Amino acid sequence: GSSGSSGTGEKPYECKECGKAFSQTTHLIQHQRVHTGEKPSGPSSG
Ligand SMILES: [Zn+2]
Repeated sequence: GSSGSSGTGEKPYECKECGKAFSQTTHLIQHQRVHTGEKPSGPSSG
């Protein structure tokens, strides 16, 4: 009941920031780039 952690189908690689599954570990790491490279109004730090 509510166990999850089951890769019945979806790839074991999914972005935990937006929600995107990729069929390549390298793809997931690359996508993150979009998350770590934006101009957030009022850039204080980061
Ligand atoms: Zn993402």
